[PDB]
Amino acid sequence: AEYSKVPDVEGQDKQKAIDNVSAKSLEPVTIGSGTQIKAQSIKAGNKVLPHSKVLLLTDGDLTMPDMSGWTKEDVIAFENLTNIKVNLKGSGFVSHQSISKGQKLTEKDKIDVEFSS
Amino acid sequence: EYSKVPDVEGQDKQKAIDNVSAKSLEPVTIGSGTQIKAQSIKAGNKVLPHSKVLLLTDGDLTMPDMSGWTKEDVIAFENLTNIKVNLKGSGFVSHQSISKGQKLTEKDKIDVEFSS
Repeated sequence: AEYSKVPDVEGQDKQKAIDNVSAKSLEPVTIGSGTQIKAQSIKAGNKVLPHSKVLLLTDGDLTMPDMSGWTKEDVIAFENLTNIKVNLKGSGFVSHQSISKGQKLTEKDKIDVEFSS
Repeated sequence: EYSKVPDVEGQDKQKAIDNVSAKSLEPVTIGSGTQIKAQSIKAGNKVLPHSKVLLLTDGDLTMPDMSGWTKEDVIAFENLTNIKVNLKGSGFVSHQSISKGQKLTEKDKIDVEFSS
């Protein structure tokens, strides 16, 4: 397998989903303070580059991840997964986010991220 | 109702266009060549019907018409061409700093702005 095939982890408890994504040589990133996975950012069965991120939305409250070092593709994945609009400033890797990691998000929220080399 | 992206890398440009359209997807070609060099989505992946598959041709890189594109489409263009795009706003593309058809080189930079 040159590409990693993304596993189906929707409906799994949070830690099981983390373990299952990591076992496919992918990087799981969880979003929210819940205990089960509600949605994943890449469709199960699709193939992606190894060690790329798979965003996992938990049930319960949506909370802000640490986007440090993310790519534009990672951030837009967050936008599409959560329906929270993000402004991307510049190019490169995320060097700043307007909402600190851990904060509960209300969908009335908006996010500004800055990229740098 | 997902569609499976076909493998059109290396195909004749028109054949690739026809093959992507036959999967209910929107092919968008980038460049003025006659053979496909790269596609923006991995062949075999399931995507929403009528979503765009960007197709880089050989020959010269040239600017597509991005009007109405989503941010995801524009980021796909940046990754496919290695031309940095600055994305201003959210929604659908309403302006691009380089007119459609113009030859591009990787020392070009593109500003794109969005609206609802």
